[PDB]
Order: sequence, then structure tokens, then C-alpha cells
Amino acid sequence: MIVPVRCFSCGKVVGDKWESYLNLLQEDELDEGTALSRLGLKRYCCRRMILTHVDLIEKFLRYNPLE
Amino acid sequence: INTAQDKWHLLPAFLKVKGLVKQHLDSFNYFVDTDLKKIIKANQLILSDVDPEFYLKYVDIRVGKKSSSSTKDYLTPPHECRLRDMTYSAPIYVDIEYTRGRNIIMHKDVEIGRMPIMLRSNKCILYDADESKMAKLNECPLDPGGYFIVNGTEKVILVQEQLSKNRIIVEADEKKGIVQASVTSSTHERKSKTYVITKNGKIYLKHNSIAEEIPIAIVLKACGILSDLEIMQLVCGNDSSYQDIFAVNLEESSKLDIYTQQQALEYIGAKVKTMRRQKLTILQEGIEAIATTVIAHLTVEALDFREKALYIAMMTRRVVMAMYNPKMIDDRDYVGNKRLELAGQLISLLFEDLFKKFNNDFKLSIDKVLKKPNRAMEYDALLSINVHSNNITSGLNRAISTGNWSLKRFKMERAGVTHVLSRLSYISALGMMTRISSQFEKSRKVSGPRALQPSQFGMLCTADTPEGEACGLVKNLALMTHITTDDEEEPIKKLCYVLGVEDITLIDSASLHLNYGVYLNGTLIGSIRFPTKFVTQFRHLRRTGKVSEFISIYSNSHQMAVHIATDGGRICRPLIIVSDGQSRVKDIHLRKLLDGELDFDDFLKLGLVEYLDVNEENDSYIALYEKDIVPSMTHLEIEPFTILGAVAGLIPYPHHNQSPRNTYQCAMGKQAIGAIAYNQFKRIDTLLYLMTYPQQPMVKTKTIELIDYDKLPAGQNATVAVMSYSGYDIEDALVLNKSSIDRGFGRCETRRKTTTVLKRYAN
Amino acid sequence: KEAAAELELLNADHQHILRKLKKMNNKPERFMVFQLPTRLPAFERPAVKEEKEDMERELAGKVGSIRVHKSGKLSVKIGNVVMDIGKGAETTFLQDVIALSIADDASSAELLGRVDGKIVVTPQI
Amino acid sequence: VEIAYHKCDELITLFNKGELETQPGCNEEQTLEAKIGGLLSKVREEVGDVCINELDNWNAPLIMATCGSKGSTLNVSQMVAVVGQQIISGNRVPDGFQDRSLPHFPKNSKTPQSKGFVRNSFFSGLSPPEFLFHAISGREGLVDTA
Amino acid sequence: RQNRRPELGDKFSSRHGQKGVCGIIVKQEDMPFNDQGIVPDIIMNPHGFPSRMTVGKMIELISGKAGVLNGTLEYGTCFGGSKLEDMSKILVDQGFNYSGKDMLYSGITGECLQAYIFFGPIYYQKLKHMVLDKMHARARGPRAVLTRQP
Amino acid sequence: LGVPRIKEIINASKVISTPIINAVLVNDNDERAARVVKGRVEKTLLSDVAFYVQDVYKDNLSFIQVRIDLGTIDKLQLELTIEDIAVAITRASKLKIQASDVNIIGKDRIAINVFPDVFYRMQQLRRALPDVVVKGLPDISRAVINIRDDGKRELLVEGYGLRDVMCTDGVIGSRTTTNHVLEVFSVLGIEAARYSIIREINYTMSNHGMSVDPRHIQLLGDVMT
Amino acid sequence: PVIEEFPLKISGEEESLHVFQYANRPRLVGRKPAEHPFISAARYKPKSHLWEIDIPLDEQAFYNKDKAESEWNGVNVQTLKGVGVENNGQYAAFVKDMQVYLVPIERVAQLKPFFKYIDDANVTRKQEDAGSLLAHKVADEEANIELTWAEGTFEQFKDTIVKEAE
Amino acid sequence: PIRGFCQRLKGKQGRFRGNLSGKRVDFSGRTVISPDPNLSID
Amino acid sequence: MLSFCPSCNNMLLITSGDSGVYTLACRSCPYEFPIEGIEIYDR
Ligand SMILES: [Zn+2]
Ligand SMILES: [Zn+2]
Ligand SMILES: [Zn+2]
Repeated sequence: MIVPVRCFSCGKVVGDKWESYLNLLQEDELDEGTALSRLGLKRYCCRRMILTHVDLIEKFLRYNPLE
Repeated sequence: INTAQDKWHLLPAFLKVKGLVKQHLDSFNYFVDTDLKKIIKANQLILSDVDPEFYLKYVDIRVGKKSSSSTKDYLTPPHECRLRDMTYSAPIYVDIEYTRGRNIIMHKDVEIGRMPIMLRSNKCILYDADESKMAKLNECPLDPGGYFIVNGTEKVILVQEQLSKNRIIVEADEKKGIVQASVTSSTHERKSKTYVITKNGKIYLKHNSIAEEIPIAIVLKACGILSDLEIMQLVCGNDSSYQDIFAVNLEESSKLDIYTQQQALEYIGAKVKTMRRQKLTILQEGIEAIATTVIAHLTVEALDFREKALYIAMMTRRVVMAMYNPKMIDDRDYVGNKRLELAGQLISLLFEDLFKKFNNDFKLSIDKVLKKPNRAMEYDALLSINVHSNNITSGLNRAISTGNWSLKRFKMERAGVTHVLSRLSYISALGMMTRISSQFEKSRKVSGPRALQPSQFGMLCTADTPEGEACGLVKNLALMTHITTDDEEEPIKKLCYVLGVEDITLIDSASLHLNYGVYLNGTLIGSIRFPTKFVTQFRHLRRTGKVSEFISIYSNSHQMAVHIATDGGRICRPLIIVSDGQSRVKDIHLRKLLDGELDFDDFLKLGLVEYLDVNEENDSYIALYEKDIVPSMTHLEIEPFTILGAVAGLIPYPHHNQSPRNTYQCAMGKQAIGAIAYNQFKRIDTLLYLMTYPQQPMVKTKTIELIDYDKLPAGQNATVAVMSYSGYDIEDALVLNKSSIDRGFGRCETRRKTTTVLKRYAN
Repeated sequence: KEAAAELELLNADHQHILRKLKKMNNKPERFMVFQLPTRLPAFERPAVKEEKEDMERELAGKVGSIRVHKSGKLSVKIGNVVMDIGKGAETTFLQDVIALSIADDASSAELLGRVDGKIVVTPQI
Repeated sequence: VEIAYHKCDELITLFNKGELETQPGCNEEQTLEAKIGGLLSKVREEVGDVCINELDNWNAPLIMATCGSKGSTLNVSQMVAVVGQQIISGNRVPDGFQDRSLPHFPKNSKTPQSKGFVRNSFFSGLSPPEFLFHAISGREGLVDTA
Repeated sequence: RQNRRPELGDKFSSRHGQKGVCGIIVKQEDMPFNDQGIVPDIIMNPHGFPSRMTVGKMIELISGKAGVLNGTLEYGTCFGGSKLEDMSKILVDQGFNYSGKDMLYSGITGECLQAYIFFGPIYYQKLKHMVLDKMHARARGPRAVLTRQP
Repeated sequence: LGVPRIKEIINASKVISTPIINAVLVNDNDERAARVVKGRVEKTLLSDVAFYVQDVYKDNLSFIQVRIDLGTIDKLQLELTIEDIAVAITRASKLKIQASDVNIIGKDRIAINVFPDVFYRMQQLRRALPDVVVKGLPDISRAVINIRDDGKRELLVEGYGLRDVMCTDGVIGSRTTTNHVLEVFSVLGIEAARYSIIREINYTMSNHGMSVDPRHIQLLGDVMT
Repeated sequence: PVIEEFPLKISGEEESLHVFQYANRPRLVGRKPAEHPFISAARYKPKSHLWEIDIPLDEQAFYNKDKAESEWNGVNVQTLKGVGVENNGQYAAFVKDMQVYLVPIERVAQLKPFFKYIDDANVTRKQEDAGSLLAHKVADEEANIELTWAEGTFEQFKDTIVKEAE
Repeated sequence: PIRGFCQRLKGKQGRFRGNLSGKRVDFSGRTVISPDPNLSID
Repeated sequence: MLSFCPSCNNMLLITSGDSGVYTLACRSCPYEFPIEGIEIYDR
């Protein structure tokens, strides 16, 4: 629902590179595979952490009590 | 920029305005907008036997809206009806014309029960909700709809399939049981079912309202055909091989000394059961048994028994062809011989019988005040409506919730009509839609209805089926399919005479089996001289949209017939028309389809694409790719991967696997767990398995783009080393990483509801 | 091949409709029942060919024409719509005559003539 | 295969005109199905033997069939060479329509492409009529285990 | 609510009909590793491929591997999808083998394994059949009042 | 040969499906002599031996007139004349001939007279005539001359009767067999039915792998014995 | 490209003429047209549209006398019963000087054999020991209005043209 | 369609196969299986 | 014999005419055929 903190197969911390991954794609736009390498995700186990991450916390947070 | 590999963009154009739950949604929209009227008009008036002046008639009906209100009524939203265990329903406002005192009075907006409405249909509040109104009503916009919420539990009415109703089907075996069904069904004006059996080389006529079966020559003489040479010309023709087979049936008519229609009708007049009410003669009964008793969709209205005699003669020609060649039989499992009964058809069976039993139980209480004292004290007759209006509500709700189908008037006792919607995956909620039930699940055979047929190419999914006790008896519909809407046929009949058939009352019965005869829904109508010019001019009226689509015409040759079907419950499939060796959809149309204009159903109106029935695919020759178009082709596939349904599109590269493997995935994609919905944390369900960090597949499919699977996925991308390791992975066990599980690989979550009701008592 | 076989048989029925119409001339009281479509174009105002094409009786006379083409064929046009024609019922075996009924008091069954054959005209869809 | 496709097409043209002599147990249609099924069954043997004799040592499914682990030499052949005839109930694919098996083939066709002979391997990937013909024989054995 | 993690005995599956159970959980310094240091999350036996003939799982791994090295999701749609001969073009572009077989070291003994290991990302899905909801056992308990059997 | 082949041996099925009957010939080399004995066990209907079946209705005599040939009789070498066919018609008695009325016209023709409605029974006798059995055994549906794999000729009769086939000349009755175990019991006793149960199960299972020890079959033969 | 045009003309509607289809008598005998069943005693039933033609058949050729006179009260004439159902778009066409003339055929009768004398031998042989239902009850309760016979009417050949001329 | 005494004895849920030949037993468990090469074959 | 009479087309069942000459005559129609000498073929 939200980004994993670490890569599953290495334990490399990838949770701090989701907020910055979306900025490399939205502004100053890159082709999703040099935006990975610019964040420094060499190993393919670590690239698949945020490339195939579907972010469901943004949709779940639309349905709370307005509070 | 556009080429041969771009015609698959019609598949997002088809599914955009249609969807995948349209076979539930359109049927329920048809019921609450057309079929509610055709139930009220079938029994409009209430006749009080005591004082035959206090009548009561229903003018019209509408659900969910008062006529004086300019706005639709407020409904409790569908998620609140899940939580509070209510039934998501809408009030049925009838308005009524009745007599009170000494004058007649119209009363407006009588509520007779409440109708449990389907989600995402017209009367549902989710209809045209812009995904920010879904969030206010706590609803997932990726939910399919198409189901009912009855007592909190969400229930789906499955797609039933029956055998084709008003058509003829030829069976045979050794020991010579060549029987011919025709399950006649005009709605319940009559629901009847004739046979034709050969015993001892002698053709009979069994019917379940006859004491003992009638031979076949003295039942055509019961109709107008009595010349006894034309009986040898309606069932044999000039074929000398068939004249030997039928000649035994001729002399049996002389052996009973039956020679006129007067004497022929009097034979069957003394063979009937259920003589009840009129004490009419055996002539008046035998002429009634041909009227509306044997083949009930062919009601006769006058002296002319011609086309009904031609019906039974063309039944018994198919028997004699089956006696001569035993391979001229009909497949019971062929997909063209099926009809898919959808949810509007079932509820129109259900809501009618409760409105029968409403009006019966209202008539036997409208006289319990008339024949009692206070004669001068009149009563408004609208205070006992709510005495029985809680049987409309409670009988609709019970039959959907229990799934039981107890129709006293129609005489059907079906079980397993509904099911609880599956909330195991996102795929389970969409795989429980598009699912088809069958009639074979009471008696057992081997290798019959469980083998898939080649006639479900593109109509049914060729891998989504359970394994075990239901393999091939539960089945699933593909992506680009459509179920036909039943429409009127007497405009289509009157188009046939203009196009050049000449009527069955105009044609000689001698030369009837020399020309192709047209068959509007199995009933013989005329006889064309030039058939392929007639068929070509009927497609051309359909491709110009004069006559409707979902009206299929196909020219058989061994039967030498031209059939025209227009009834509902057939499965269509869109194809691209090709002409003179060239696909008609050019790259200018795909250029227009992409940039906003000229959607799907502009490809229908402009003559580019076409729905084909299963039967009309006989009269065709279909290319798969544009490089394969030879000049004798007549259609082209829009996209070949729609041979698989919604669930079997999750498989990556299915054409490289073995075929039993792609079937096990369909059962196991529904069992895998991941994300369900966007209100999955706002819902309180019985058992809800979720995944903490679900990932979308690295290798995906067009078919899971379309069904929005990669926004609620169920699984994670594992790094997989295909190797043999530790000896703990021998026969399907798999070796797992500890540090992956510690970081959240494969980590799930279970949720379970527990309801107590603090009931108050009578004490 | 089958559309070519129905083409030549229509070409065979076009000489066969021309003989049986010219031979039938001025043989008195000898008819031919022949089938028109149920709805006709209007004649107080001329419905144009594509308008009668879409939606698919008391009349005066000279409402049409049976045109003989130079090649081998025939085509009825009525008003301005153009139809096609063929001897298309069957080679009839049952023998046919025409009887006039009289209503109430001059009650008579006048035997007019005998049917030669039956030709059909369809709109050229 | 093209030799087998040419021999099977020089055998149906001797059948559309009635010319084929029969074995003493069959008629002319059934003796076609033995000459045309027994000739497609020998090109799984020809092309299969070219496969298995060509895969090198330290091929993985060749070891797992020399062992007697999971694997046959037919399973390896179908993944590499021709998958072959999809036999349904002993016969070929039945005519699921009026006078052909599938609308993508011409009416009255007894060609091996049309009656069930899949030619693509599982590595090659099955063609859309090859996919359905293999899927029918799959369920026919998937309900023969229940 | 209940949180639960993979135990010995939960069912995982790929999307190719190969159901499987968890047989052992291994400490991650015992798993094999490549030159970059990647260890598998799942190890799958080579004996589930030849009898079952799932060659489309052998193409899901390369298309999965070449796509994640390229940064693009690939397609494995029926009668089409991405092609093996240019998924193997992306895969040599980096410096991986074309066939998806890597030279893994052994985590237990440190040495090179004597075979190249077919290695990359497969999409696994976890099924609802979990061994916590299936392990049960009875010594003595309630009896049916008619038959007085368990 | 399936598991319903086992399931029809396991219970004493009186009527089994496909009850083929082997037969060993004394002429294993002459192909024509194989065709002689094949026609002697095969039943021959009247349709395959006649030209036509007609009836003539002269002024007081009405008769079914059947013409047969002899060019069929020498091709399929039956020992059948025109006289015992007329015997075999009267032998049938499923059609109520009052058999003293049959006449025989010279060398090619048999006139079945009839005299007392007269037309109803003569119509029913018109179609019930050309399918009666004139030569052969009635329960034998068909027979196939089969070449054994050494070249010998042992025909596969496919009917019910074994006493009739084993007594037919040319067929040696010591070495002919039957699938039907209850029908072997009626002619050959119980001990040749025990020895035939264990041989039809050592042959049904052995066509499917299933290398059961034979002593598990011999005990199954003896419970049924 | 045409050659000639035939003036397709129409007639009026004040006639309500019918057409007959004898289901038993063939059209041809020796490639010539067969001869018409000559003399008739026709009758009609309005509101039920039944045609009954009484064609007398010849004696002394193939007609027995003891059979007809003993139990069928000595009949020598055959009644042909048919129903006139309407069929639109039907037009008779006589052609005078290369001009056809459409006349609207109102109903078509499918004339089949009928046996009145079995109904006579039904009632008179039981008295010794002694929706569409309405459409037959209206039929048998109505007197069949007899029509005199007229053959060779040439006045209709001019009656169309005098109302074509406008 | 009530059960009589014969209906309590018939079927594979009745007495003769369902209470006398087959019956739920005590001191038993049922669990998913899983491999282990390290423990002996017995 | 499957031969139908003229004028009503029913089946000409033959009969023993008054214990004399065989004649084929229709029932419910006084047609007859006295001195036939007729036959049929059926291969
Ligand atoms: Zn992590
Ligand atoms: Zn990593
Ligand atoms: Zn007669």
C-alpha cells in the first residue's frame, strides 16, 4: 500500500527513493529507467521494488472519516 | 503511424461503452424500463366476483420515483446497506385506477413492495459517479457492480444457459429412440413440449397432455393437410429413399379408417387429459389441441392450419432423414443450440409470479368486505394493499438470498440460481461475474457437456473452468462478446416478403423441397428462388442499420434452408467485415478512433464491423491476421487474444504453456490474495485476506490493462533462482528466503467479522 | 460458385419471362398472378429512390414500366424507384384459376381465366 | 513437415474425386484418416529424432529423462520440435461447425492444419487455431482424470 | 485483524498453474548469490518444468528481467507480447547473459556452482490456503448426541 | 478393453458389448476356402442375395415375386441353392406364411403366393420378407477373415453362439474361443470358464501396463468358480 | 441501356376478386395444359371465407355404384373446401397490346378435397343406439351463401381499362 | 420427505457405511504435508 | 403399392372385390380400377 522500506532481496533501503522517484518522472522527465539509475538502483532486485510498486495509500486515504 | 497491428484498439473501444458486466447490467435495465410494463399489462384489471362493478386496474408502474417528484428518491447508499445488513432496494410506485363509492378514482404513487436493485444499473446511485462521489459513498470505482445487496450479503445472479427454446432438436441412438423435442414457451400462455418418436418403424406424436400417442398421418389430417399425396410430398419429396421409410405411416391412417379432418380431430379429442371446465365435444377439444396445446408458440387463430401443418411436416422430415442416415442428428452441446438466460429474464419470471400471487390474494380479500354488512359504508379498497405488499418485498428478497426458485405458476424449481460474490481477490469479484451455469448438474454422463466445443472460439473462454467435479459444466464468457437482445419479429417477417419470399399459404406443397425455404426462428415462412441474393441483400440491410444488428441470417445447404434468428440469449462476437480480399477498416478509421471521434458503434453504423452469431459463423470464412486475407474471406479478427476471458488474461504467454496448466491458473488466480478495493479498510466482511505490499506484474498483459488489474494487484515479484537446492523442494515445495520474509515478502493479513444482534423480545 | 449459378439461372429466367409475357399477349381471359411488395412508393408526391429504400391501396394507372435491357435482363421501375424481376415462385403443379365474388344479391362466381405462372419483383437493395 | 503437408495434399485431391482404395476394414473416408493420421504421426518421429539427437550434453531436460526424473523424451520434443497431432477420443478434431472444424479454415477441408496438427513448439508459441485445438484435447484428458 | 507471515506450509504460486508449498525457510547467508550480491527470494525446482511444459514461465523470467533492467514493464499477452530475441538484446546490453542464466556462487561453501543458474524475477502470488487455518488435531471432545461418535 | 471390460467380467454379464469369437480353420492357406467357411458362419440376409422383391396382382392370384441370382453365389461361394432359400423362408415363421403356398419358378425366382384385409398383411409381408436370414447363424452379426502374424487365417466371428461355430465344418472345434465367459460356461463347463476368466483378465490388464502377479488373478477366477 | 418499355398499369379496387388453387389437379398432362374441371355448383360463406366447389365426376369409367349408393347416399359430385386467407402484394396480370394490367387479388384459396358424405354417415350412424374455437363456431352456424356460376366474362377485360383511362 | 427408520439406515451417510464401517475417530489430526529429506524413511 | 387415386389422392388399397376379381379402389372415394395386372419394383 506504501513503499517498502528495504529491498527484499538485499535490504538496500529504497523507501527514501519513492518521493524522489516521482519528481524525476514528473518534472525534468526521464524514461523510468534512467530515473532509476540516477537514484542509484543498480541491482534488478532493487529496481523492481519501486518500478512495480503500486501506491495504494493515496487511494485508501480518500475514504477516511473527514475528521 | 498506423498499420495491421493497430486494429486491437477497437477492444478498448468496445469495452469502454459496454464493459464486462453488461450481461447483468443491461438485462436489469431492460427489466425496470421495459419488462415492468409488459407484466402490468399482462394482468392489469382486478375483477370482483361479488358485485361485478368494483374493478381495479393499474395504469403504469415505475421504480424509485414518485410522479409528482421531479427528483429520484433518496436511497440508503450501497455501503451502508452492507454495514447495517439491509437490502439495497428501491420503492415500486404503482399508481392505481379503482372504484370508490359511486365514482372511479385514480390514486397516484401506491408503493407495492420494494425492488432490490442491482448496483451500477440505472436506478442505482452509483450510476455516473465521478470517482469523487464514489469516495463520499464509500464505494470502490473499480468494483464491477452487477450484483445485489440482500440482507448485507452481496449476491450475484449467475448467467444460466438453457437449450434453445422454440427450435427443433433431433436425437437418436441404437434401439431406435429417434425423438424430437420442441420445448415451446410463450411466456406462460402455454409452456409445453412435444415429441416425435419412431416405434417399430412407425412415426408417432407423444405429448404430455395426451393419454396415448397419436400416429403421424392422422395428425396432419387433423390439420389442413389431408390430401395424403402431399403428405408424401411434405416429408419425402421426390427422394425415393425417403418414400420407403414413410410409407408405413400412410396405411395406418387407412387402417383406422380416418379420412377427413372431421374424423381426424375426433381421434385426438378422446385422447386428452385435464378436461375441466367447458364440457365441450371431442371435435371442440381436438380442434383445441391443435390450437394452443401441442406446439404452443405456433398459436392458430382461424380455420387455416397450414403453417402449423408445415411445421410438424418439417419436424418429421428431419426424422426420416435421421432414420435413413443416422448421422443427421443435432448436437445438444453446440453453442448455437444454447440460450443464455440473464438476470432480467429471471427476475421477470420471479416478479410476475409474485404479482400474480399479489393479485390473487388481493382479490380474495377485496370480496371479504363486499359480501359483509355495512353495505352503504363504502371502502376505498386501498387499505389492504399493504397487507400483501410485504410479500412482494419478502419474496423478492428471499429468492435472491436463498437462491431458491419456487415459481408455482411457471412450474420450475431451480436451485443454485444465485451465489455470494467472492471477495478473495479483485479477480474473484470479476470472475464470479462473466460466469455461466448449466443444466447438466443433476444427472451424470461421460464425455458429453464437459468437453469444450470448437464453436466457443471467441464466445466462451477456452481455459477458465474449475477442475474436479465441475470441469466443463461451469464456463466463462470472453472479452468481446455480447448477448443478443430479443426483439420483434413481425417487422422482420414483413421484410422477408418484400425481399422476395412468397408465403407458405401461396406455395404448392409438391414443389416445396426444390427451393430453399426461409425460417424465421425455426418456423417455415416462405420459399426463395434465389437464396444467396436474398441473404446478401439482408446483410446489406443490416450493415446499413435498417434492420437491427443482433439479427443473424445464415444459409444452410444440406438442410437447404435460410434461417433467420432474432430471439435473445444468443452470444454475438464483433468482427471486422472484409470485402473483395481487403479489410474494410482502413487506417483512416483507426486514426479517427484514437483521437476521440468515431467510437465503437460508429464502426457498426458506418458498416465497418459486425456482430456474428455462432450460427452465422457457419456462413463465413474468417481471417485471423491481415496478412492471411485471401479473396474468399469475409471477416477478420479484431483481436485474437480475446479467445481467453478475464481471468485467463492474467497468465503471461499462455500460448507457450501446456493447456492444462492455463486452466489451473484460472482457479488459482481467484484464490491468490492481494488488494480488493479502495474501501477495503472501510468494509466489515466475513473473511478478508489482504496483502501488505502488493506489486504489479513485471510481465503484464493487454487483458489486465483492460480490466484494471494492475491497480489492485495480487502478488509480488520474487527473485527466483530456478535450481535444485536443500532437498526440501522436491515435489512442488519451494525454498524460501528468511530475510525476504523479514522485510515483507509475501506477508498477508486476515480480517474477520463477528455479528451479534441484541434482540428485544416479546416479554 | 453458387452466386454464379443463381446469376445464370436468373439470366435463364429473363428470356423465359420475355417469351411467356409476349406469348400471353391478346390471348383473352388468361392471367398471371405476380407478386409486388406490400408497400409501394407514393404517387401524389414522388418518394425518391433512397427514401423508399429506408422505411420499406387506391391507384389510377400507368404507375410503372417493365424495361427490357439490351444485354439480357429486365427491370421493373415504378415511379422513380428501380426494382428487379424474376420468375421466382416455382414451377407450379397445382392448377390455378381466378374467381370474382359478388356481394349480396347479384351473387355470382365469375370464372375469369387461368394462371400462366408467377413472377416476383423486389426492391433493388 | 512440408513433405508431409505435400503428401497429405496429394492424398485429399485423390479423395475429393473418388479414387482411394481402402483397407478391408474401412471405407474411403476412414481410410483417408488412417493414411493422413499415420503420416502426421511419423513426422513427430522424424522431427523428434532430429531434436533429441541434437541437444548437447548438459542439456537439463535431457538429463532429467536419461535419469528417470520428471521428463519424457516426448515432452522435450514438444517443447523444442513439433507438438504434433491433437488426438481427441482417438480421432482427430471433430467438425465443431457445419462441415469444418473451425471458421478460420475453408469449408470441406481435411488439411492437417485444419483438423488438429499443431506445428509450433511450446517455445515457438501456438497459433490461434493451434491454441484451441490443443486446448480441446487438454480438457478431454482433464476430465478423463476425474 | 490478524497479521501473519509465511510459515512452512503456505501455498505460493506463479501464474502458470505451478502451485507449491513452502518447504523450508533459509537464512540468506545460505542462499546463492551473484556478482552483484543478489540472492533469490524463492528457489524453484527444475523438475516442475519438463513434465508440465510451462515454457511461458521461462519467457516470463527473461521478459521480467530484461524489462526491469530497461526500466519498462513488458508484455506477455496471448499470441503476441514481447519477443525473446529482443528481450535477449536488452539483456546483453547490460552485461547479463542472453538466456537469463547467471553464474551464481554457493552461499554454503563459497564456490562457483557448476551450472549456470536461470535467475530473474517471476511474479509470485500467495494463496489463501494457509497451514494455520488447516492444522487441527483432536484427542477427545464433543460427541454427536445420536451416534455418540466424535 | 477398458476398465468396463474388467467390469463386465467381474460381474457375470449375460449380455456384453463386442463379443467377438475366434475360430481356427483347417484351411489356413487357401484364401478361397477361407471365404467358403466365412459365408457358412456369416448370416446372409435375403437382400444381399436377391435382385428385387415385388408383388403382382392378377385377377384372383396375388403373390410376392422374388428374383435372386447365381452370380452372387459363385463370387461369395455359398453352398446355397434356390430351394433351401424357400425352405429358409418357411423356416422363419415371423411373418405367418401358411407355408404350403410357396412356389418356385425356374432357376432364378421364388413366388410367395398368398390368399385369405388382404392388402394390409401383404404390405407387411412385403417389407418383413427381404431381411430374413437365408443361410448362416442368426446371432452372428458379422465376420472378418483375419491374417495372423505368421500368415495364418483365423477368422473373427463377432456373434453369440459358440456351439454352432465350433461344429461348422472347416472350423476346428478344439481351438476356437470366445470373449463371453458365461457362454463358454454353457458349452465348455465350469473349469473351462475358470480358465477363461483368468485369461481375459491377464489380457485386459496387460494391454495397459498393470503387471499384477498372476496368482492374484487365479484366486479371482476361483471365487467365481 | 434499355430497348423497350411495357406500360405497367394498375386497375381499381371495387372487385374483391379471389384466386383458386386446386391442390389435386396437375397443370400439365402431355406438356399441354390440363383441362379445367368443367361444371361446378359453387357456394361461398362470408365471415368465414370458405369456398366449396362441387365438381361432378364421371360415372361408367372408374366409378363403382354399390359403394357410393349403399353407405354414402349415392354421391357423384366432389366438394372441394378451401379457406381464403389474404396475402398482400398479389396482382393478376392480363396483357393487352404489350401493356400489363395489375388487378389486386384479394384472397387466395388453397382448394383441397372434402367429404361431406362422411359427415352424413357420422350423424346418421350414431342415432340408432342413441379463441379459434369461436372461429369454427362462427363457421358452422352460418348459411353458405350460394353463388351462381359464370364462365367466360369478357366485360371485366374492358372494366379495368375504363378506369385506367383517367 | 421425512426420514423414516429405513431412511436412517440407507445411503452413505446412514448407519451401515457412515456409522458402522466408517466413523470419525479420536486421537487423530490433519495437517498440510511438507518435505524433509533429513529424517529417516520410517 | 404406393399409388394414389385421382380426385382425392388417398392411398389405393387393393381389395378382394365381392369374392371375385381383385380391384384397387380408394376408400372414402368411389374411384376404382378393375382388371389391373399391375406390379412394382423394389431392389
Ligand atoms: Zn524492505
Ligand atoms: Zn536488492
Ligand atoms: Zn379416392
